[PDB]
Amino acid sequence: QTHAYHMVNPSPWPLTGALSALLMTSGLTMWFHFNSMTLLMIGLTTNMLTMYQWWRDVIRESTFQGHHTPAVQKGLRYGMILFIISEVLFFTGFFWAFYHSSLAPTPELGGCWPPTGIHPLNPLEVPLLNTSVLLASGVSITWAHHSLMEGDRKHMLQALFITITLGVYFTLLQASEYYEAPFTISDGVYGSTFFVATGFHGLHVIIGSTFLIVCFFRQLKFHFTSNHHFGFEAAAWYWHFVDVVWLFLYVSIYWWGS
Amino acid sequence: FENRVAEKQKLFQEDNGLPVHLKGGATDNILYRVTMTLCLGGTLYSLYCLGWASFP
Amino acid sequence: MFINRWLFSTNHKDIGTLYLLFGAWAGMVGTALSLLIRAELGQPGTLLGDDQIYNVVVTAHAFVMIFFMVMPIMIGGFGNWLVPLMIGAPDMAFPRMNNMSFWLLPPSFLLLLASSMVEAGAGTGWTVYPPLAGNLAHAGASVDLTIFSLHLAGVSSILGAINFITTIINMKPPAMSQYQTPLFVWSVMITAVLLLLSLPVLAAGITMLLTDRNLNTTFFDPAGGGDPILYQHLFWFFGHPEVYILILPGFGMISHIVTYYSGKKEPFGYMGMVWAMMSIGFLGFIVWAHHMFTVGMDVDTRAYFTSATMIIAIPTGVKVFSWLATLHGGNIKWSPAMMWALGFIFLFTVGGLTGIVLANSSLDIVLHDTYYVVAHFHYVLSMGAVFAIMGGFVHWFPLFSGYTLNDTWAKIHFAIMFVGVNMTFFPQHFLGLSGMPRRYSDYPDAYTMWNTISSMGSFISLTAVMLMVFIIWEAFASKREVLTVDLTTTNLEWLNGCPPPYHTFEEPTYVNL
Amino acid sequence: YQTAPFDSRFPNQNQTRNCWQNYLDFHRCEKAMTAKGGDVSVCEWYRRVYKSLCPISWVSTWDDRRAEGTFPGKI
Amino acid sequence: YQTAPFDSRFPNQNQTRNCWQNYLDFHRCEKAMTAKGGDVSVCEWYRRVYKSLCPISWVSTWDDRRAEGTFPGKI
Amino acid sequence: GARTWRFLTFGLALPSVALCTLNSWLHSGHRERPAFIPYHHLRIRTKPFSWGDGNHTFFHNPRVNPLPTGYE
Amino acid sequence: GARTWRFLTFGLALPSVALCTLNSWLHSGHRERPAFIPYHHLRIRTKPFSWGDGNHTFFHNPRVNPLPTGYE
Amino acid sequence: MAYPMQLGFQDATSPIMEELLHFHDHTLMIVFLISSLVLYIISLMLTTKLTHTSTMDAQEVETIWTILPAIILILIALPSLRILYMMDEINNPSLTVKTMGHQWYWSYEYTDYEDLSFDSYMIPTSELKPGELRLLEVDNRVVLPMEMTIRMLVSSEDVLHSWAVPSLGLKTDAIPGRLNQTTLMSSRPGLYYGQCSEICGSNHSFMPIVLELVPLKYFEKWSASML
Amino acid sequence: YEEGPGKNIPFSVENKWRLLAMMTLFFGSGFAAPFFIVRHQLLK
Ligand code: HEA
Ligand code: HEA
Ligand SMILES: CCCCC/C=C/C/C=C/C/C=C/C/C=C\CCCC(=O)O[C@H](COC(=O)CCCCCCCCCCCCCCCCC)COP(=O)(O)OCCN
Ligand SMILES: CCCCC/C=C\C/C=C/C/C=C\C/C=C\CCCC(=O)O[C@H](COC(=O)CCCCCCCCCCCCCCCCC)COP(=O)(O)OCCN
Ligand SMILES: CCCCCC/C=C/CCCCCCCCCC(=O)O[C@H](COC(=O)CCCCCCCCCCCCCCC)COP(=O)(O)OC[C@@H](O)CO
Ligand SMILES: CCCCCC/C=C\CCCCCCCCCC(=O)O[C@H](COC(=O)CCCCCCCCCCCCCCC)COP(=O)(O)OC[C@@H](O)CO
Ligand SMILES: CCCCCCCCCCO[C@@H]1O[C@H](CO)[C@@H](O[C@H]2O[C@H](CO)[C@@H](O)[C@H](O)[C@H]2O)[C@H](O)[C@H]1O
Ligand SMILES: C[C@H](CCC(=O)O)[C@H]1CC[C@H]2[C@@H]3[C@H](O)C[C@@H]4C[C@H](O)CC[C@]4(C)[C@H]3C[C@H](O)[C@]12C
Ligand code: CUA
Ligand SMILES: [Ca+2]
Ligand SMILES: [Cu+2]
Ligand SMILES: [Mg+2]
Repeated sequence: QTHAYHMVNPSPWPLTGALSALLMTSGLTMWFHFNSMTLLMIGLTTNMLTMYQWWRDVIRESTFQGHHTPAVQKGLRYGMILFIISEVLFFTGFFWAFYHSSLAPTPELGGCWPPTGIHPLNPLEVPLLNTSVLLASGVSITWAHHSLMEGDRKHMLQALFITITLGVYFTLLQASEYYEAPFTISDGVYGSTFFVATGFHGLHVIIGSTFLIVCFFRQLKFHFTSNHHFGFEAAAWYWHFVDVVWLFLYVSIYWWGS
Repeated sequence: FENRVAEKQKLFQEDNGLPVHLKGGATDNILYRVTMTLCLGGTLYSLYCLGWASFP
Repeated sequence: MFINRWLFSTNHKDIGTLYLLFGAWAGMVGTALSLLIRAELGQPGTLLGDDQIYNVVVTAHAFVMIFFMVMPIMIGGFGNWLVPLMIGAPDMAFPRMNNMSFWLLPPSFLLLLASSMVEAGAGTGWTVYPPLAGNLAHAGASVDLTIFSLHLAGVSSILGAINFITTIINMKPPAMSQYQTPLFVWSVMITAVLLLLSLPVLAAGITMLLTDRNLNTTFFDPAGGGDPILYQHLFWFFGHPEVYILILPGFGMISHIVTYYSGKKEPFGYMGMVWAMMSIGFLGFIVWAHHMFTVGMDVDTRAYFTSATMIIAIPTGVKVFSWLATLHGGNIKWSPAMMWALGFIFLFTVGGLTGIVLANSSLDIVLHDTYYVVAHFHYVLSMGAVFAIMGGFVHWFPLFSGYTLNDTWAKIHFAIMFVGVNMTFFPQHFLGLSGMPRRYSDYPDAYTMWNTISSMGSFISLTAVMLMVFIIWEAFASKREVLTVDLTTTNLEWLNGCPPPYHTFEEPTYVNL
Repeated sequence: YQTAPFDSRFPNQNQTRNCWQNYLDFHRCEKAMTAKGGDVSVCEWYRRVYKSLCPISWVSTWDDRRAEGTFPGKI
Repeated sequence: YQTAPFDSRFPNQNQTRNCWQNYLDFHRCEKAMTAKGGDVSVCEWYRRVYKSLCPISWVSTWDDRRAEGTFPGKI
Repeated sequence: GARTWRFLTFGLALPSVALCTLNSWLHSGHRERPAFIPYHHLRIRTKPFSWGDGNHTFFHNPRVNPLPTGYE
Repeated sequence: GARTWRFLTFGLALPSVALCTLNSWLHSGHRERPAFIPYHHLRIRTKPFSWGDGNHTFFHNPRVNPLPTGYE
Repeated sequence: MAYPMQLGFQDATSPIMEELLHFHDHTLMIVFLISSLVLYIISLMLTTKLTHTSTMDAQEVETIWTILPAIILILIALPSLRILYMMDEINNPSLTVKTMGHQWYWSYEYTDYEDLSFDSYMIPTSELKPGELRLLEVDNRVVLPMEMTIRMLVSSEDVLHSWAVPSLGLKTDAIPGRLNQTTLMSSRPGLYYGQCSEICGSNHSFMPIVLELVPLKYFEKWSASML
Repeated sequence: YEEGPGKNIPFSVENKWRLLAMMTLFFGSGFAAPFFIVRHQLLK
């Protein structure tokens, strides 16, 4: 070749990923209808194996084999931005459901929001702490980024460890909130909008945290150069996305919706 | 820890004709065989489940 | 080597070939479902004796034609084959992710055919509105399997959109601006942006339906303070962009075919064609509630949606008139592909105009949920998409295969298909104006004559499909290998021969400033 | 009284809140007129309007819920 | 009746809306009762509460404005 | 620079978290649960849940989450 | 690029202004003025204005702006 | 009702259906002309040996191609929106009737004065009286006064349905938890038929609407008999 | 991998009659499937 693009070795992971999607969906069906978790656990296992080996291979291709020229890296930047945009529009649908229900509360609710019989969480207690935690994690991940660019291994690792710690703290606080909440997913459209929107956000916090942990271990193994660290940049962009979605949830569901 | 990236560059650039998913050695083969066996077996199981669920 | 090549592909051409084979098979499924619809409607009284089965057949017909025939053929097949070739790129940006967009479709299709095989199927319509699609009125796994089919199709197209947008932005020759890319490449980029933005909203909506059915949420259940109409907003916020997704790559292929067989180096008014597609894409996001004129929305809302909808006719008319102005002064080659494209311009125009009739909410009160709507979309979508696909298929078949079609057979095929689709769908306008509802297994006796004629037309189109399979067989049977093709100076996809080597543009093109 | 007249508060196709508001108004008034042993004839306009507009099954469900202590509106 | 009880609708230092609400409630009730020729005695609670809470000059100004046709609240 | 973002991390961000932690931990005591009312818009059951006895939510808390028939 | 921003100027921005100009155009023409009511929170006069007779607002429109004593 | 070999709308029974007929005639003339012009121009482009294959300037013609369609759309939208705002204008109905959709039949409630209600089921083909219409008759018709403004309120007790009567210009979705309003005014006595117009499951084809329009005096006698 | 006409496809065109069998099974399976699904639903 006399172009700078990456001709990828033939790979089984697209097919294993597609089959993992079949097993997870047929598995959810078999859990919801036929009282059985077997297909679902095979699908979750094969999905995790597929993601592990696929992203391992991307590290092999880039850090170990040198395939990520500037042109390839520019492609991956566009890819991650477009992926984040798709995730924003997914959340938009849940915000639309929330505002539809809350702005025009039906007679069944008592014609009010929150509905009769719903006792919302105090937004000034754990939800405010959760806000301070994710905002703080946006500051620490920016410190990590600058440490890496400046060639500082020790301070990149300390800043990234602090970011992950705050992500875990948010997750344990939210798990505690979930358990303590006097309303449930079955508490009409209030519970529905609350748990599905914050639940998908909590999933994205766990995903984002897992991505940062992958970056932590790659940094421990000296994979990143001071100039070339797109996995770190992508994890940072994703993490900022998770923060911003939280700020919109906090203002919309916890504060305005109380 | 020590920077061992040069040693991994040498392993993954060896002229042995292996595709990148198998180039780490025997462990890659084992993990690939586990993954593909679970996917194909799982898929066969999902078809049996379809057969079962298609009748009262 | 076979498994490595066809199951483990990282090659844009082979993945395009898999998409074309997948879409052609799906088209047979969708056509069989369409003939079962028309066999039931061919005579008054019941044929199937099971109107839930009729409703399942209509629902499956739509999902198969949209998600498994049109989108895989236009975007996965023509998109993967042609986009990299037309910009001199060595592959897609994400050649391995590309393969996963393909392999998600067979499992997606398996979930749809599981929906129809368990319980009494999903007899919901392709809109899947609650509460009919909920766990009381559709108890059991069928609707859940339909929702999961759409999740896998959705992920396939979202990842494919990311791949096409990145490829088209990042992998052109450094001298080539966006305003030096062929219109087919523009049409795919714009389709991909619509997919990226619309499919996540559908995914949110059908996920809510899944949780209402299985986790005791009440997004769409008034007993919990939910609203069935919220589902409709989320569905159609996706669904209007979806109908432009279905036609845009067709518009791109038509621009190339009309230009090629007019003997022109270029389409008339290139920047107006780009403007028109971007305008259609943008306006496509602000019109969705014209699918909801009878649900009880406010008069000012109906006034806004009527007006915004009619605006789409302006950029659309620029494209129609630009195709006509590309013909103008041409040395016309009356190839079978040109016939498909001329058929497209006329039939698309008829269906677009019945769309403008429906845009008027006042009249839509009387035409909504009637055969007038079915007539509209089988002109603009069914004939538009199908005629663009058939034009593209017979034009680019020799590029993909290395073999020529029999042009006389291909013209016979066009003639039969033109008679069949018009005999099928033209009378449905009369059925709609006279008030025959859509989604009906049987009809008052007055509607018999036009339903009889429509069903007779459906058999004519069947004869065309069967002939198409024979024509493809005859080309591979005879093995006439391509020697020369004209106009390669303005059709880069041909310049590496027929078929092009597995790896093309290993040495990139030279383009200076 | 023939039927419920146009109400400028509820001018659009969706009349749910018109039915609901007049049911609430009738029951709030009835409770005020019984809570001094007052007279429920004062509440007649609201009764005629909700009876005209509200589906029988809605009225019947709301009545059952008031009797159960599960009516979610304030009376 | 000694004075206006605590009202959970108006739990804070600013009692302006409490005075206003009870003045409106009294006059809305008095209108609904005079109009059928029913008994203004059913309105008495609202009267006692607004008289307890509302400055004399506010009530006087609001009365003048109702007589003038310039009262900006809905009665 | 890295120095500035570390200064913001330790001098602004983590002190904020410490103060919100103190705020939360001051109001962490259990609130008295409200009387049970079998409202029809709450405790929705259109299909049994796919776990336990089908009638308990996934993070059911006996102290604060009544069943359709009331507190356990 | 300049080419792209010109395309947006002429292909989106000015067509938008033309559509909104039509919309405004169509909904213009004077609506009937409301009955005058001498509301005490409107037509405020705590000090005469520093122009005219002290009682006319700066862009007073006789057709739609009553004085404290009503329409002119 | 529709009749065999019908090409257009059912004859108008209400002033707003009349308006829609005139509006459709106007819009269809435009559809015909534009369809015909495109077919004609295709034939004109294809029927000459004369050629011009060099680059053509598009700027001048694109003004015609945008301005002329813009004018045409305005000429459709003006009368379109006039009718829309007429079918919204405040009227004094003299009667309110509710209809509730069910799987698979309609119920009607006339609760202005007495609690009158009844179910309306399709007459099965095996039970039709000679000369009665397959899939269109019901056991209990919606008796209404002619030449009077009637408020119809539409809802559902289960899934979505849609209450339609083409000859009156009427189609209003029946949504559980929602009360949708439409106005009905018949210029004529007689029987006026419609059919459920939102897919509601297996018997969607089999839950029709029949209005029976009679003079006020006969409507009053019928109401009184119901007691 | 093999290059050129008849070599860039996952099916053989070496023999036109074997090809006719494969294309018949391929398109015929797709066309038949809905008829058999309807039969399956009717037979419940
Ligand atoms: C792309 C979309 C598309 C296509 C192509 C078609 C094609 C056909 N459709 Fe339909 N149809 C829909 C989309 C489509 N349809 C949708 C969305 C609905 C609404 C469902 C609902 O109400 O919920 C619907 C509903 C619908 C109804 C209304 C049913 C009812 O309301 O009860 C009818 C009635 O006759 C009908 C008939 C047909 C017929 C006879 C064909 C065809 O037979 C016409 C001829 C076309 C072909 C035969 C296709 C040929 C193409 C190929 C075989 C691919 C070849 C591939 C390669 C060359 C690579 N379809
Ligand atoms: C290819 C797919 C496709 C395309 C491109 C379109 C294009 C348009 N559609 Fe259609 N539509 C569907 C597929 C499509 N539609 C489907 C599938 C449904 C039904 C969904 C369901 O319910 O299942 C549907 C339903 C649908 C409805 C809902 C009707 C109802 O359910 O009651 C409406 C309402 O306004 C609408 C309008 C339009 C308009 C105005 C266009 C415009 O974009 C058309 C513009 C084109 C032209 C006007 C022709 C060319 C222009 C000229 C030659 C210039 C001169 C013209 C004038 C001055 C008018 N369509
Ligand atoms: C702590 C922070 C984050 C934690 C994340 C959640 C943990 C468990 C499950 C994880 C997956 C969550 C994602 C969102 C899905 C739905 C519900 C999740 C929100 C949640 O956890 O909600 C809980 C209920 O979970 C439930 O029902 C059951 C939940 C389990 C079943 C969910 C199955 C549905 C899967 C939907 C798949 C859709 C995928 C979308 C693909 C789109 C691609 C285009 C709330 O508990 P509760 O007792 O009702 O109230 C508390 C009372 N004290
Ligand atoms: C079209 C938009 C442009 C506005 C230009 C036109 C008018 C004058 C200039 C405006 C400057 C901006 C704000 C000043 C305050 C008031 C003017 C507000 C805008 C205006 O023009 O308001 C008009 C009133 O103007 C009046 O009183 C006019 C009063 C004129 C004297 C102004 C007094 C100046 C105040 C001092 C400014 C201090 C700035 C301090 C800066 C910070 C330093 C630390 C409205 O007309 P009307 O008849 O009441 O109603 C319409 C009925 N048909
Ligand atoms: C218990 C846990 C439960 C949760 C499980 C669910 C999933 C969790 C997954 C978390 C994601 C981990 C992603 C790891 C990616 C590692 C590979 C990587 O980062 O690869 C990098 C490229 O980036 C790239 O491909 C970028 C790759 C981007 C991947 C983006 C991933 C977001 C995934 C979201 C999943 C979908 C969620 C939707 C839910 C509804 C490699 O380039 P560099 O870094 O420049 O290195 C090269 C230098 O060394 C040279 O000097
Ligand atoms: C109810 C349950 C149903 C759900 C079914 C789940 C569906 C499928 C199973 C998913 C299995 C995923 C396995 C990992 C995929 C990793 C893809 C990836 O990371 O793709 C990358 C490209 O996309 C990029 O960057 C940016 C994009 C990264 C995307 C990662 C995958 C996301 C999958 C789900 C998200 C849907 C979106 C949510 C919003 C709707 C890399 O591209 P390649 O061509 O590989 O390599 C190119 C080489 O140059 C690299 O060296
Ligand atoms: C390497 C490839 C992977 C291959 C996959 C292996 C497939 C394993 C077969 C086991 O099948 C299981 O049998 C269980 C017992 O027969 C079922 O239990 C369930 O069904 C029972 C029916 O009696 C109920 O008691 C309960 O719901 C529950 O225990 C369960 O559904 C089913 O999965
Ligand atoms: C001693 C070791 C050196 C790493 C190296 O340069 O190889 C240091 C450098 C940065 C350290 C990490 C950072 O200080 C952040 C964390 C500090 C915690 O107190 C222990 C874990 C923690 C995650 C540390 C583990 C380990 O001590 C690291 C990894
Ligand atoms: Cu009821 Cu369709
Ligand atoms: Ca029949
Ligand atoms: Cu639309
Ligand atoms: Mg409808």
